Amino acid sequence: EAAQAFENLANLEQEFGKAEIEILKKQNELFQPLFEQRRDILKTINNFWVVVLEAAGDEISQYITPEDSVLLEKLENIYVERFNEKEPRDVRISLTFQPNEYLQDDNLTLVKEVRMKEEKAKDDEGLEKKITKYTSQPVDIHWKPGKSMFRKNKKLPPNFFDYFQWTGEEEDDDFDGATLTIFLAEDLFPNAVKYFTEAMTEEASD
Amino acid sequence: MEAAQAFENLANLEQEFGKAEIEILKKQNELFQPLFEQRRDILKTINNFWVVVLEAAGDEISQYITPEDSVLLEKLENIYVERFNEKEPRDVRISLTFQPNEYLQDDNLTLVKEVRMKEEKAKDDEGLEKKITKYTSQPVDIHWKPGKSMFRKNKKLPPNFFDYFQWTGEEEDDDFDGATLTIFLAEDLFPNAVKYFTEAMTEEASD
Repeated sequence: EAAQAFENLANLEQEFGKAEIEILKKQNELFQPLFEQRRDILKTINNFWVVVLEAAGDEISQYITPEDSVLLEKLENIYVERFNEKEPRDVRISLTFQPNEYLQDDNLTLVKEVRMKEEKAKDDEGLEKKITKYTSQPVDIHWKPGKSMFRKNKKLPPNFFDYFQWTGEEEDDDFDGATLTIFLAEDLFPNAVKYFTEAMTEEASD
Repeated sequence: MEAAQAFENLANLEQEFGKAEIEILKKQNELFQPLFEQRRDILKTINNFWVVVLEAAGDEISQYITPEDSVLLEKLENIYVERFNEKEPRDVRISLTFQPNEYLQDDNLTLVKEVRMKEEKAKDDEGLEKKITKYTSQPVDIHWKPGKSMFRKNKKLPPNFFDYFQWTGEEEDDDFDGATLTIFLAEDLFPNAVKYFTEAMTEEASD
């Protein structure tokens, strides 16, 4: 009865998937007003987000050059919105900057929209397999003259702002934007105050 | 400017996040528990389901699984994770049900680990309290057959998978991170078990 068991498991997986979306929607509906209120507070705390970004671990620091770091000193807020009603896992990530030497004033909010799609591809046996793909349109940033931080092309080591050019649509790119999206949306953004408070306690200890 | 007010307002908000999280965990348990129960009755019929899952779920588990562990786990018929404390959805009862085997006495074929939570405060070096979540658990005595105990007796041996049952979370000396394993089992391995099994069953050879 292996055949009947596995067919029943596949039916049940569909019900797990519907429950999961239901829970994610409920979670977003409860957390959304709290993240909005928190956003308005964090906007007043200078250098809050650069402290958080530098305390979050290798997942972020692997990308941060010290030129990244001086621009991030002007970062005023990170906000993560689950903007897609049918898919709670889609995120729109907004980085709001104060005026600075890298960005034109008309592009002080950098907005990245990442969409999550369950797709299918045949393996070497010939069977379809379910894969989760995160994809995103590239974001043109209106850099001030000579201050771009987009890679000329995809051999030079990536810095943090190359994320805005990551699309997820190239089995050629070395920049793992899916893992960075998940880290930003599920770890760094929800735990930001803890990261900041821990970094402050930690740095005054020395 | 006005940082004292900002950080006081953030602390009030953290309390509301905490209450929201508990509500979401309760809702999650009420939606998923009946599906985990139906799934449990199916999985008991599938040979080697859980040993394959344990070995395919990533380094967090496989760092503990030795070949002697693995032979016993072939007899594992089911893993179940129950959020048994209605007011604290994060407490878990993790049950491993075995078929008769050469390691466990027949009167001890279900291994039950209960892991509870303490939200507690500890002083940092300045003297301020900090909120920490601690997992703790009673040690579980297992009735091993002669010569087949899989408990280490001291800390020169690296812990193996069954050392989890002796982990208490109450010891500063410990190298065994049972809290991270508890969270992994309850939130990653158990909800995703069929996917892990199916991916293992579709793995290709290395040559």
